[PDB]
Amino acid sequence: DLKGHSVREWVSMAGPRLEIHHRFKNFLRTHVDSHGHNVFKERISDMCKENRESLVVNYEDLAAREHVLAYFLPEAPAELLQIFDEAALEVVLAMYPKYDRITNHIHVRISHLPLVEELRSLRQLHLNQLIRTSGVVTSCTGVLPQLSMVKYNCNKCNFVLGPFCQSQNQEVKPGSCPECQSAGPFEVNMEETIYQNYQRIRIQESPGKVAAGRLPRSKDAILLADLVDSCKPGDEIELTGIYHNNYDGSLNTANGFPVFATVILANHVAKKLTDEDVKMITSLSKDQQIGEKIFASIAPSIYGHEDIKRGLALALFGGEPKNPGGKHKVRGDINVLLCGDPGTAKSQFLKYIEKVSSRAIFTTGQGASAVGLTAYVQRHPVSREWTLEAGALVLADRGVCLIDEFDKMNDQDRTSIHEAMEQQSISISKAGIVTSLQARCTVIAAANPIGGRYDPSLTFSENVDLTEPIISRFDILCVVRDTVDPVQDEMLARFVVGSHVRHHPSNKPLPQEVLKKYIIYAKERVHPKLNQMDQDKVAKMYSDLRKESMATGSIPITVRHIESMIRMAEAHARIHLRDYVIEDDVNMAIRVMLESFIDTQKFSVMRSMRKTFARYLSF
DNA sequence: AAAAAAAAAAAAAAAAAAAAAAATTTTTTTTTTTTTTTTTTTTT
DNA sequence: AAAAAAAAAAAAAAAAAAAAATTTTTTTTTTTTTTTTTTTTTTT
Ligand SMILES: Nc1ncnc2c1ncn2[C@@H]1O[C@H](COP(=O)(O)OP(=O)(O)OP(=O)(O)O)[C@@H](O)[C@H]1O
Ligand SMILES: [Mg+2]
Ligand SMILES: [Zn+2]
Repeated sequence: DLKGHSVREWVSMAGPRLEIHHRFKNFLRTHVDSHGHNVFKERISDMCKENRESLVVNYEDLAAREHVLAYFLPEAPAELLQIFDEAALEVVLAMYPKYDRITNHIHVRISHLPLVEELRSLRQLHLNQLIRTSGVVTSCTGVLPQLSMVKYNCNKCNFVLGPFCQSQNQEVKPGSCPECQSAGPFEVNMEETIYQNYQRIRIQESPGKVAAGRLPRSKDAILLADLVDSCKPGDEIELTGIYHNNYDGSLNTANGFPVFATVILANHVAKKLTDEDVKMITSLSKDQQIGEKIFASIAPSIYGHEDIKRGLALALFGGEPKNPGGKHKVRGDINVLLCGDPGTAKSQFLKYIEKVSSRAIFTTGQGASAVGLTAYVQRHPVSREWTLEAGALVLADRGVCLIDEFDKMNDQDRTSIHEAMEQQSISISKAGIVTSLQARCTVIAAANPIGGRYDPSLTFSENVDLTEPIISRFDILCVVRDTVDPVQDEMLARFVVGSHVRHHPSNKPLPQEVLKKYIIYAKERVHPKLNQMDQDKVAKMYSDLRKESMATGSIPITVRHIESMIRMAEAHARIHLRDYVIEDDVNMAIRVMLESFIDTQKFSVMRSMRKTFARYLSF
């Protein structure tokens, strides 16, 4: 019921405390379901099955069945939340009385609060009220331990001053010891205390929602005991919490308006491997067109460059790493370099790889890089803790670093990427950190040739500004020429304009994550083995290719290329999800490796090799 | 050989950690001085 | 034999003495960061 006094004082009175606690118990037990299920029974069943420590309830259901509580909720949320903690504790103990050891506490979260305010507009009129809001996490410190029921050693006599509850507002302070009667220098008993997880995030208004002439505004937020690490930086998150002012934040200091900071005790944060995967992946792997389906599922937002779609497929699935003895580093990573004249989807390719492949990061030879190739240690600014920011490769240790504009990286990045793909370990020796972080990168890269146009007369090495050892070890070199042509340009223009009209704001092969599950399955679980290839055929293949390449200015095919051939064979076997490499796979790996080698070779020699080796490129 | 560009050095400014600096009378006890009362010893 | 002086013991009151007692804030220091100058190094 209602009276002249305020809502908060009302709900503070004991009579209505029992009233609303009874009402919460009542609808917890009785609000069966939309369609007669008693959903609270099943929710509590799962809650205690995992020991989640936290229930969540829908505000629409709350208000619809019992509306007085819903109206009271934003007015004096703290008191209602405490009582619902107690009532939920009662009902969960009723369902499972064995729960008593489990945390002695249940939190309750409220979802779908109808009235969302915007971080631009949170005024005095929302203090001490439960609001709903949206934003992006700009920072999120680590999980810290907070006092929740603290016991103090009176260090005059070592009496254990009993467990004081710790509100978020002001630090608890014992008056005196019940034994020796001193307000002594008390100090926390580290053990008998039962702490509580504390994490501090900072959300800000999303640029997609910020207005024209503006700076997005940022509100702090505190996560406690179950929601810590429920959201990482850059996550678009809805936040529901008690917008809050009265803790100790106030500019009572000199030189300041009497102006208060604010926080949000977050009461609900909402962001915005498997089984049967073997079944689906193997069932489609039966099809045996799966190689071309993968080749046509890789990079659908690009036209042409089928050679590079295939090549990046082989780079994505990789080979296998081996070490005969503890003496020979032979690698499973297939490194790729697109070299292309401008405006030919190099960065488009790279961003597709970043989107699709797990443990992918992006980096640029220029200084605009999100993540850097070098490794450095400093005090990271948004956290101000002294990190070892290990570079881009190490951060992409398993999967892919993607080096866009590979042809302009500063000489330090040249040194670092060379030493990465050569050693496969990045050797840091800056402050006192003389270590070697292993970097099993699978580098993809893009490079614009000299003069902004590919020059078929000169060779690849001398018309791209990447020095010989760097250009060598890349398992695939691909050339991208923007050759003017009627039908090609017609097709490209029609595709682009179709995308544009489709992407007007009025209109608002295998799927990509299907391919991603395929990627991890065939990258870790499946290791095709090789005793089933015409060893003599490939040995004579190297013989014939190098024998033709014997000439001046004709740096020949070598063992680098023959091991790259085996890597590509394994990769195609992986791609076929087989457990044994087959002559078909060996033929395809031969085809792609030889295509890469001839197109590396300049025009006249390219035509000689193409004419005399068309039998393999025929397949 | 001199000009342009880049890298490193020098110097000022800021943020946090941890060691220093400052404030700071009132109530209870209990010994000592004084008085008082009952008794015994001595004198009229 | 009665009166009285003295003795010891008991009590009240005033002066002196006894005892009790962590917390908050400020400042130096260290350490990085940033700007701008100077220096050095690469180019035509
Ligand atoms: N084959 C293609 N299919 C689709 N879009 C393409 C293709 N070739 C070029 N484009 C378009 O060209 C534009 C430039 O693409 P991209 O970012 O890859 O440039 P680039 O050639 O790598 O240039 P740069 O050297 O400046 O990085 C993008 O709009 C991309 O869509
Ligand atoms: Mg590009
Ligand atoms: Zn004590």
